[PDB]
Amino acid sequence: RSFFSFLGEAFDGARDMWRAYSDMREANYIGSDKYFHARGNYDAAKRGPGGVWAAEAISDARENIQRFFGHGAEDSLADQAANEWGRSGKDPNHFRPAGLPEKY
Amino acid sequence: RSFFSFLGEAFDGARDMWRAYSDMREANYIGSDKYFHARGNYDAAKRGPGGVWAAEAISDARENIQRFFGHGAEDSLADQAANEWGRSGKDPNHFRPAGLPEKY
Amino acid sequence: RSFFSFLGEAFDGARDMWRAYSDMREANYIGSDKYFHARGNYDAAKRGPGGVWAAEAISDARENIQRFFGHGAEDSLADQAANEWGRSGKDPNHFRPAGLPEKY
Amino acid sequence: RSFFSFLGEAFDGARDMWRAYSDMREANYIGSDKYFHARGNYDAAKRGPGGVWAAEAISDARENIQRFFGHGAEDSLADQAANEWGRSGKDPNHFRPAGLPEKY
Amino acid sequence: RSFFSFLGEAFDGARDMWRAYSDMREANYIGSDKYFHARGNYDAAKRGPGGVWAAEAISDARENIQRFFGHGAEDSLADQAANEWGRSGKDPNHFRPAGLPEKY
Amino acid sequence: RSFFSFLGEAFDGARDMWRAYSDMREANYIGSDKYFHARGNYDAAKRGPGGVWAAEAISDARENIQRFFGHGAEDSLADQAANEWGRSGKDPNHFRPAGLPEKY
Repeated sequence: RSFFSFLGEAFDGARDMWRAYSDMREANYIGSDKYFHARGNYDAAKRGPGGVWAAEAISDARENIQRFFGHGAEDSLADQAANEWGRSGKDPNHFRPAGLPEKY
Repeated sequence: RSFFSFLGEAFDGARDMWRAYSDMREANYIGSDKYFHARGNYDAAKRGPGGVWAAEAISDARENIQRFFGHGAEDSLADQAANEWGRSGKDPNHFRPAGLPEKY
Repeated sequence: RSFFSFLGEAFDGARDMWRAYSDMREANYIGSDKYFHARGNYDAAKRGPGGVWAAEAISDARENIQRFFGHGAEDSLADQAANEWGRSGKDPNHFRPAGLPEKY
Repeated sequence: RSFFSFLGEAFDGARDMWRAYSDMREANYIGSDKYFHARGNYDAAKRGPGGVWAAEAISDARENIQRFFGHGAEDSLADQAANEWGRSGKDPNHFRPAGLPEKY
Repeated sequence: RSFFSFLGEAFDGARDMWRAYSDMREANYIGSDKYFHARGNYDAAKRGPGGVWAAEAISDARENIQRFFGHGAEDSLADQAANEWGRSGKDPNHFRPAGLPEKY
Repeated sequence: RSFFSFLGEAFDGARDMWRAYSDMREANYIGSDKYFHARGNYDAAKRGPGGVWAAEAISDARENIQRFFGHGAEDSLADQAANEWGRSGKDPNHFRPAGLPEKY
């Protein structure tokens, strides 16, 4: 039964990762990147082990795709630290920009 | 226009990775793991950059999921080397088991 | 980065279009067609350019499928005007039936 | 038009069935199985005929997959009765565990 | 590891079931229904246990959807026997119509 | 029953449209655009009415997405004529470049 739960946690983790980027686009707040990268990872990790796995799979692929197209080396490191913070169960609101609406 | 090719190459790379594991199940040949972990990576990489990205995203996730459930540390390293060989465009038949049918 | 945002806006636009028809079925209000056709298009357009594109792709296909099966010519024109109203950022509540619940 | 509505009801029924198991994992309440099996089926059936069809397709497949892996015969019968109760429009809260949060 | 094979066998079984109906539409041979309802079940079952499960899940849903729309009771029984024959690994060409092309 | 064939023809038409662009990337032949924009439309239309509908839905969306990103007005017209030729069941090899391999 644990395998089927792990997969459900993974798809749910995938949806929470998607929700973070969907919200990032909606907010349109400059310098919110770190907050949503931590939140999607935090939410996915909260689903369980499948969520942790899905968040890491999605974060690594995103980082690699941006790298290929022209995303700066130092800029990728900041994205990497924000993902790890959330995934480790630490508070995403740590990277929260001051004027971001309560919904996010 | 290079962005859509990249995505098409990625989905195609994803299908070639799927095809490798689908074939691995069909063959039912003991030792295969490596050859196939490397055929899928070779075929996906051949699609273009999107295929390389998709093969790596899929290989890393597979390795991590196997690790969580109970796959041995040394056993994962062999799977890792096999994936890299194929993805780098080197010949997969290098890891080919002697009694494997021509179709694979 | 704009291409990846355009695709996210498109999938989100696709979900908002789906949500409009899902809600239309739930409400079961006679003569609500115009309201939900405008709302799904309005919501999708609000996501951004990807949403505008997805709303138009979905609206054109829906109109063409109904035409093939037996939907009246004049009946299609009313569906067409309602989609355009919403997509152009104009208020969907313009086509709102008087006894429709607040949730919709 | 009824066929397209039946399919929309089915996908929506599929989502309500998924939502029940996603919620079951979130709650982590022991002996909640019956409640969520009835709720997902009740919610899906409420969508319409497509929802009834999708709930039954999903419930039968779930029951068969668990049977193959090692789920007890008597244990499957309890899962079967809970699915039927909900699908028939009877109150899921009938199987509600006393300390389960209001959201579920 | 038997869990992932089961899922891969299921998706592959799902594709073989799809392929049977896709081919049924292509052939446009009157009487086919049975042979094809049984070729798809045979191919899916050949994938392994996941394929058997997927063929049965797909066959039961198809039978139920056809029943709701207006498919005759006696007509459903013939479809039921044809599915079982294939799924049990028996030769599908048993129900083969005389003038059906070699590709099918 | 004509409704399910229509949907199956549509998904199959969608796959044939995908196959055309997947092949276009593989070939890497300069000028192809048209032949392929017309092979996919021909193959999809051959599936039946669902295929015709899916080819048109896909062709219109592709044309609109290309327009938004920076595709020239005159360049879009050539893509439009090529799609119509194929979809109308006329021979795609009409736009075939002289040095294109036999597989395509």
